[PDB]
Parts: sequence; C-alpha cells; structure tokens
Amino acid sequence: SDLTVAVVLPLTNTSYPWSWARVGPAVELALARVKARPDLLPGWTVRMVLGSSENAAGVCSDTAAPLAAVDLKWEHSPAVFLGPGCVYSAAPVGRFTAHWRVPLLTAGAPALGIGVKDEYALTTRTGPSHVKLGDFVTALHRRLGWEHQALVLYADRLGDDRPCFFIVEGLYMRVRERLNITVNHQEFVEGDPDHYPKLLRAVRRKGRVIYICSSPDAFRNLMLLALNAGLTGEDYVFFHLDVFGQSLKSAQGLVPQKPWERGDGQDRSARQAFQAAKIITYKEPDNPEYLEFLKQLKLLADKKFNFTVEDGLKNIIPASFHDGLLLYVQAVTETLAQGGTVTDGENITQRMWNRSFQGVTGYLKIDRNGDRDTDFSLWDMDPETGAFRVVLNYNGTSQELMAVSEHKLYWPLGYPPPDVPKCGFD
Amino acid sequence: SDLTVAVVLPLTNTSYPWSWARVGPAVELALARVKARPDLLPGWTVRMVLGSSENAAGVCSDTAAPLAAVDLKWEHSPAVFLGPGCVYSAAPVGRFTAHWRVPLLTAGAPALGIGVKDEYALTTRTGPSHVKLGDFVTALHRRLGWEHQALVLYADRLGDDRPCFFIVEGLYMRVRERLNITVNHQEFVEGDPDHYPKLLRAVRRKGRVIYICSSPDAFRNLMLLALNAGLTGEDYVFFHLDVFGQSLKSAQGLVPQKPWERGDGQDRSARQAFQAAKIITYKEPDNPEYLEFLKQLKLLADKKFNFTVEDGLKNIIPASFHDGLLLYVQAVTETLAQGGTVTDGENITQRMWNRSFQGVTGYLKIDRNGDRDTDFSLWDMDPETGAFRVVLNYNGTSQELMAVSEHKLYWPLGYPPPDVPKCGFD
Amino acid sequence: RSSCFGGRIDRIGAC
Ligand SMILES: *[C@@H]1O[C@H](CO)[C@@H](O[C@@H]2O[C@H](CO)[C@@H](O[C@H]3O[C@H](CO)[C@@H](O)[C@H](O[C@H]4O[C@H](CO)[C@@H](O)[C@H](O)[C@@H]4O)[C@@H]3O)[C@H](O)[C@H]2NC(C)=O)[C@H](O)[C@H]1NC(C)=O
Ligand SMILES: *[C@@H]1O[C@H](CO)[C@@H](O[C@@H]2O[C@H](CO)[C@@H](O[C@H]3O[C@H](CO)[C@@H](O)[C@H](O[C@H]4O[C@H](CO)[C@@H](O)[C@H](O)[C@@H]4O)[C@@H]3O)[C@H](O)[C@H]2NC(C)=O)[C@H](O)[C@H]1NC(C)=O
Ligand SMILES: *[C@@H]1O[C@H](CO)[C@@H](O[C@@H]2O[C@H](CO)[C@@H](O[C@H]3O[C@H](CO)[C@@H](O)[C@H](O)[C@@H]3O)[C@H](O)[C@H]2NC(C)=O)[C@H](O)[C@H]1NC(C)=O
Ligand SMILES: *[C@@H]1O[C@H](CO)[C@@H](O[C@@H]2O[C@H](CO)[C@@H](O[C@H]3O[C@H](CO)[C@@H](O)[C@H](O)[C@@H]3O)[C@H](O)[C@H]2NC(C)=O)[C@H](O)[C@H]1NC(C)=O
Ligand SMILES: [Cl-]
Ligand SMILES: [Cl-]
Repeated sequence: SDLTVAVVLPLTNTSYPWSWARVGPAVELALARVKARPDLLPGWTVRMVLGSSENAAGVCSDTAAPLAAVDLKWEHSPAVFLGPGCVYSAAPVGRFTAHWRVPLLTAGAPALGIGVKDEYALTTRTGPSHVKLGDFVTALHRRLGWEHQALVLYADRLGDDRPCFFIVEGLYMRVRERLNITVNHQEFVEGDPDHYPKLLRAVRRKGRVIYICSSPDAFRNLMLLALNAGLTGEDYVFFHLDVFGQSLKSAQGLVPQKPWERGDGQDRSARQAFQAAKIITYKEPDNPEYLEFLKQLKLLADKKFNFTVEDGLKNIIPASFHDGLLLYVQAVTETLAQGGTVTDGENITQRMWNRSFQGVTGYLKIDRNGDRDTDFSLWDMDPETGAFRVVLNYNGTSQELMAVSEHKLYWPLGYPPPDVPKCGFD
Repeated sequence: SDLTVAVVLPLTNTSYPWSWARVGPAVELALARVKARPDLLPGWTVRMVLGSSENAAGVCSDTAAPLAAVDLKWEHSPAVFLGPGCVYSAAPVGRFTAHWRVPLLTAGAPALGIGVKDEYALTTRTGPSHVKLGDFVTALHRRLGWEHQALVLYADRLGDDRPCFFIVEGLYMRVRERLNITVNHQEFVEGDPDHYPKLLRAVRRKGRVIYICSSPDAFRNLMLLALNAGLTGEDYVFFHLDVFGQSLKSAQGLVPQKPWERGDGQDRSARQAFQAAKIITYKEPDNPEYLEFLKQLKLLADKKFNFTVEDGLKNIIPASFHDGLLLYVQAVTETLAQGGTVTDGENITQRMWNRSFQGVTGYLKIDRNGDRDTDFSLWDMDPETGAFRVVLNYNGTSQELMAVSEHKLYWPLGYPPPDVPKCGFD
Repeated sequence: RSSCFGGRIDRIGAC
C-alpha cells in the first residue's frame, strides 16, 4: 500500500547539482503530482527514507554513501534508490543495488563505467552521460571536416569527484569508438604554473582542434597565453567543455553573455583571444513547463529547505530527478497493471528503458542502455559585440546539428581551420 | 571474556594464496598457540566469524566482500578483521574498517594505494607490499650501475585482481620516488599475438634493463623472440617479476630448477635465451620454524579443511596471517596490561607498528607505516648446468644485497650491460 | 605517466 524510496544524496552539502537542498524539492514536486494523478499508483502512499552520501567533512564519500545505502536497505527494504550523483559515491552503491535486484535512479553518475549495465544492472540514468558528449563531438567533427587529429586538456582538483576526467573519459572513448582518429590528451593542475609552459607547447604540437575541460579562469588564462603566443582562429579552435555553463550566466536574464570579461584591464586582450574559442554546454530546456518547474522549484526550496535556487544549467539535474521519478511511477503503475509487483525490478526497468517520455525537461529519451540522451548547445562569439550566443544545437536522440536563430559559427577564415596543418606539425 | 575476530576471505575458492582453505588452518594453528600461552590473553576465548569475500561466480568481489564485512560488523561487532587479500576486495572493506575504527590485518592487499594509511587507518599489512618491491629494485640498481633508463612490461588477464599492474605500480612509484630515472612502461595481453610485435619493438627502443611481469609461458615466449631478434645478455637483462615463483618449483624438493625447459623441442633454444634472464621472487624463510609450520599446516589443512597444501612461495601468505595474528594478540595483551581495552584500536595498532617480531617466518619488521618489510631473492642461471639458483638476497629491513652461497651473478660480458647503449638507442 | 581510461571506478585501481 506504500512504496519505499531510498535516497542517497548530499543531504547537508548544497554545492552539488544533486544536493538534497536542490533535488529534495524537485522530488517533493514529483511526489505531489503523483498524488494528484489518479492514473499514477492509485491509492499508494509513496514513502521516502533519506541517506547522506557525504562523509564527515561534508564531501560525498566512496564510503559514507554505500554505508548509508545499507542502513536504508536493512531498515526499510526500499523498492528503488535515488542518487547518488557523485561518480565515486554512485559506483559502490550501484554494485550494491545491482546485487540487491533493486532499481537505481540518478541524474548524476555520468561516467563511462556506469554505462556498463552488466555490472550496474537496474541502474537507470535520467541525467547526462559523458559517453553522450562523445556523440556530440562526433556529430560536430563529421559536420565540420575534422577527421584526423584533436587535442584534449583537462584538469582536476585532487580529492574531488574528478569531473573533468570522466568528461574526457566519456568523450575520448566514444569518439575513438566511432571515428578511430587521433585524440591526444594531457592532464594538468590549475594552481600549478609549471604546467602552463607544458600546455602551450602541446597546443601547437599535438593538434589544432583543441578541447579544454577546466575552470573558466583556467580556460581564459590559456586563451590569453595562446593569443600571446600567436595562436588564432585561423589555425586553431578552442572548445571549452563547460557542461554546466560555469563560464556563463543564466539563460533567464543577465543579458548579454561575456565570459572573457573579467574586470582586470586584461579584458581588452581577452575578447580577441576568445575569437578562437567556443563553448560546449548542455541545452537549456525550451519548453515552458521547465520555466514553471523552476518557479515551483525555487519557491518550494526557499520555503521547505531554507535554500535559494539560483538560475542556471545545474537545474536540469533536479529537473531530471523530478522527471526520472515520474518515469518510474509510470512504469510501476504499468507493472502493477499487468499483474506484476513493485519489486519486479527487471520488468519495471525494461519499461523505463527504450522509451520516450514527456517531463518538465520536455522530450527525454531513455536509450536501449538505460541512459537519457543528452542534448548539447554550442556557443560562439558574435564578432560584432563580442558576446557569446548559441549557434548550434545537438538533438541527442536524433544526433542532428541544427542552427540556432539563423546564426553562423564565426570563423576568422570563413571556414573551420583544418585539424592538421600544412607540412606537418613541424 | 572473548575476542571476536571477523574474517573476510575466499571461503570456497582455494586458488588464492589467502584462500580460507590455506589461511584457515594457518589461523587455527595461531589460535592453538594462544590458548597454550598463559602470557597471551589470559582466560580469553577468542572466537571467529567468517565472511566470503567472493561473489556468486567464486572470485573475490569488490561487492561481496564489503557486503560481507558489514553483516559481520552488525551481527558480532568484531574487534579486528582478517583479510581480504584481493586488492579490489580489500580496498572497500578497508575504508569501512578505517571508518569503524576497527583494526584490519592482512597478508594480502599489496597495492600502492593501501599504503595510504590516512585513508586505510588501522590497516596493518603483515604480508608483502609492492612498494617494498621498489626498495629491492632501487638497491639492485644502485649496486649495479644502472642510473638512467629501464623498461617494464606487464600483462593482466581481464577481470582478475590485476596483479601485474599493482606490482608495476608499486615498483614504478617507489623507484622514481627514490632515483628519478627514466622508467618506461607498457601493458599487454598474453593471449593476443598482435602485441608481441609491439613488445619486441619496444624492447630494443625503450631500454636495456627490462623487467617483465607476466605468466611463465609469456615470459618464456618473449625470451625466445628476444633471442630470435638477436638480443643477448651483452646488451640486455630481463627480470621476470615472478614474486610467488610460478615459473619455479618448490624449494623443498624437485632439484634442480629449470624454468626454460618445457618439453616441446624448443627447450634447447630456450636455455640459451634464458642466459640473459633473471627472476625476482620472494625470499623463502630460512628458519626451521617455517618448515615445522608448513608441516603442521599441511596436516591441519588435509584433516580439517579437506585441502592439500603444496609447497611453494605462496605459503608465506598463510604463514604471515599466522604471524600477524600473533602480533595482534601480543599487542592486545599489551594493551590490556596497561589498562586499555581490546577496542583501543589506535593504541593496539601503534604497538604493532614500528616493531620487530619473531614468528614462523622468522624476523619480520612492521615499518613505521604498518607494512611488513619484504625480503626478496634474485635467481640466475648457472651457465654450466643451465639451472637457476639464488645468487642475491635483499634484507628488506636493512636494504642490503647479500650474495648467496658465494655465487656470482652470471653476465655474458663479465659485468652488467649498461642501461643505455652506445650512441643512443638509435 | 599514463592515462587510465575505463579501468574501473575506484581510487585504488586507477591512475
Ligand atoms: C529531437 O529528436 C527526437 C527524435 O525524433 C524528437 O522526438 C520526436 O518527438 C515527436 C514529438 O515531439 C514525436 O512525434 C510523434 O510522436 C508520437 C509517437 O510516434 C505520435 O503518436 C505523435 O502524433 C500525434 O500527435 C500529433 C500532434 O502532435 C497529431 O498530429 C497526430 O495525428 C498524432 O495524434 C507525434 O506526431 C516523434 O515520434 C519523436 N521521434 C522519435 C524517434 O521518437 C524530439 O522531439 C526532438 N526534440 C527537439 C527539441 O528537437
Ligand atoms: C635483516 O636485517 C635486520 C636489521 O638489522 C635484522 O634484524 C636484527 O636482528 C637481530 C637478531 O636477529 C637483532 O639483534 C639483537 O636484537 C635485540 C634487540 O636489540 C637484542 O637485545 C639482542 O641481543 C641479545 O641476544 C644476543 C644473542 O642473540 C646476546 O648475545 C645479547 O647479549 C642480548 O642478550 C640481539 O643481539 C637486531 O637488533 C635486529 N636489527 C634491528 C635494526 O632491529 C634481521 O635479523 C636481518 N635478517 C636476515 C635474515 O638477515
Ligand atoms: C561541500 O563540498 C565542497 C566540494 O565538494 C567542499 O569544497 C571543497 O572542500 C574540500 C575539502 O572538504 C577541499 O579540499 C581540500 O581537501 C584536503 C582535505 O582537507 C586538503 O588537504 C586539500 O589541500 C584541499 O584543499 C576543496 O578544495 C574544496 N573545494 C571548493 C571549491 O570549495 C566543501 O568544503 C563542502 N562543504 C561542506 C559544508 O560540506
Ligand atoms: C576461483 O578463482 C579463479 C581465479 O580468481 C577463477 O578463475 C578464473 O575464472 C574467471 C571467471 O570466474 C575467468 O574469467 C572469465 O570471466 C568472464 C566472466 O565469465 C568471461 O567473460 C571472460 O571471458 C573470462 O574467461 C578466468 O579466465 C579464470 N582464470 C583462471 C586462471 O582460471 C575460478 O573460476 C574460480 N573458481 C571457483 C570454483 O570459484
Ligand atoms: Cl552523491
Ligand atoms: Cl579476498
């Protein structure tokens, strides 16, 4: 008569896109819609038991999270798990739920390895997957004439969830899976000046198509050093892999969008440097159901959670926890309707897999693997004003690059420079 | 009045050096000696509760093992854990015991990361550590004139504990920590012929001091191809990192020792090829307490465990579980003797740490970190007979290379060839 | 050093 839902998320730390202070209300909203839908779990009272994925210091822990997941299992026997969002938290809890034959839902866990559902069985990813970033890079290379060589730079703060790694892992593995071209990679550390000589050396030797996963300040500094070294959009192109748009403001207000402006007198040189630069982010949902969701989400988070939800790309994570939870109640109702129980995880999950769905994020497609398709946006500088704006869009289900508001991808040469120079890199 | 000891080891699979069918009796023996020592835990009745580190398929699991560790904690609240030996099993359980403030004892878990006792607190390694292999390679390079460049080749069967990786991780990290010389590495797969061209190419390009971590058959085939390609002990030296002496028989009988002989008519060419080859193994304990232990161990395992313990280097693992368990009861008795309880894990562990001890394996030293010092043996071919024999011995506590039975390390050139060739590697 | 891609998800068996 009641469905127990176990959550393993950062309950106290709010810095995470899947923090409970942000996902919690997004879940409250989804539970509220289920009670008002007579067609969704009729007469059921869906309960929720929570667990902090975070350790003592408040970061999400490869130890706290699985320990949490066990107390929820042996105390409540939940039917499904929600979260974790952290890769290193999710991986252990995933092996536990896959063993327990319990479905696991999360908008986080974007790494390449979570894709292996032979290990992470009953783990359905309703958020972005980094393999999906490979898909967009593949489309972007096929539709731009780069079929030889590309260069990747990524940095990580030690002891975090290693986000730029798994982003480059999912991009490297899926792009060489589909194109078999040369993809050079180099890790670095942002706070270490010793690496910047190494990076600029590698830029002009290991490729012209260059992808960087770093903080906004690091990607900016690199652009200034690139400009200083005489590297321009005629021979190079710099893709900032900034998926949550940290180098940008929200799509709601704060018009226009300038990431190169920093207020240190270097901005004048920064604008010119960013002429060779483009930003790859996620796709802000167009549907007005998203915008209502945000409104209900912000109110519900201030009121019940004493947290203020600012606008931005991060908000598709709670939005996708909302939709993913609706996706499950649908399937459980469907499973009860054909004589099955809420514990038929395999039946329940297979309903959710290979299935389009209409949620606050609009059209979302759970692929054959159990991973939501990811839609990406490409940002470019309008050479007139210097501000950035979306010029391309990648439908992830269809893998189509569609131009945005009739905008043209600015190129200093009139066309993309070639991924290989003239008489070799020498 | 009773001390509960939780074991997380392969309880059904016996293929592991730390299999329960081999460690179980070795532990019975240690429990028997404690009951007969009035000076060790007087009046205490030390119980044991067991857990299978292995999953369904019988291999030790990064899931079954931590799941096992939790059920034992919530059912018995043990004072100490024993095992696991598998790296991917030990890591998760170690983070759980380190969180639970419970000591952890194992002869296995040799990887470089387990060394980090800030994370794996109260984890005392009484068996070999791979960082310790770096120590021997360091001593061996200092006392042989190689201070520039060396080459490492390692293979792993997919889905195992990745033993040759962590062996090379512990050797790479500790040798570059201490010498800062060029150490090139390359992974390969034994069953893939496509790699052997790559290996022979890299052999003559990436160094002359060459270490190989592979099966005996793989290392043999490599030597045959090296001989075929005209690579001899005049310019090269091949160290088989065969720690458990899989390419050798037991030190008890089966005289003499021929790894190159295979009974396929190629043995004639193999013998000559192995003139450029040396084997790095662990050190068989000299003390006659070991030999009595083996005797009692074999008897006890046939009787109570319906298992036959063959002779070989693997047996220092159960031996070190035996000794390590004695080391703990000593320290707990010591802790009880100065007003402390069996739960004073920090006091208990610090007694065990930085401490020499005399057990069935003879002299064993728990370093400042909590890792038993590891003694190594170096094997070489007597060019006269062709058989292999120990010519060097590395005391791990003293880091001293001592010659064995006045034997001379065979060199085709009368002295070791230089780690760098004449006019470069070109 | 090396770029370990696809080699499990654990701060022990990765680089
Ligand atoms: C990214 O690409 C995706 C892949 O094509 C798009 O998904 C498609 O979404 C559309 C609608 O958004 C969907 O169309 C039809 O889907 C129903 C199932 O087949 C079908 O029954 C619908 O038809 C009904 O409704 C229309 C009015 O809407 C009536 O005129 C009809 O008579 C009928 O009653 C509907 O036409 C596609 O099927 C679906 N494609 C796939 C392959 O699933 C995404 O929308 C796209 N998103 C963006 C932002 O580009
Ligand atoms: C590898 O190197 C290790 C580093 O030295 C060796 O450890 C050493 O082991 C010896 C004994 O095996 C040990 O010697 C003395 O240790 C006691 C503590 O200091 C000391 O009290 C002993 O002295 C007593 O006993 C002798 C008779 O044995 C009497 O004559 C004395 O009067 C006294 O009553 C003993 O002499 C070293 O201290 C110890 N070194 C360190 C640094 O701890 C390993 O043995 C060696 N292993 C191999 C196989 O080579
Ligand atoms: C909420 O989560 C934040 C990010 O996950 C976290 O910020 C980060 O905090 C860690 C430590 O908590 C810092 O890392 C430091 O880690 C070790 C251990 O102390 C140090 O030895 C290192 O030198 C390193 O400085 C990160 O630098 C830090 N990063 C950022 C951007 O803040 C918050 O602390 C968490 N806050 C709460 C209240 O839980
Ligand atoms: C006892 O442990 C042995 C070693 O840990 C184990 O041997 C190995 O078994 C695994 C599978 O159990 C084999 O690996 C195979 O793994 C996957 C899953 O089936 C396959 O898709 C692969 O292709 C691969 O063949 C190893 O090859 C095998 N290795 C050896 C040397 O035997 C035993 O099976 C365990 N036995 C029991 C009774 O527990
Ligand atoms: Cl998390
Ligand atoms: Cl184990």
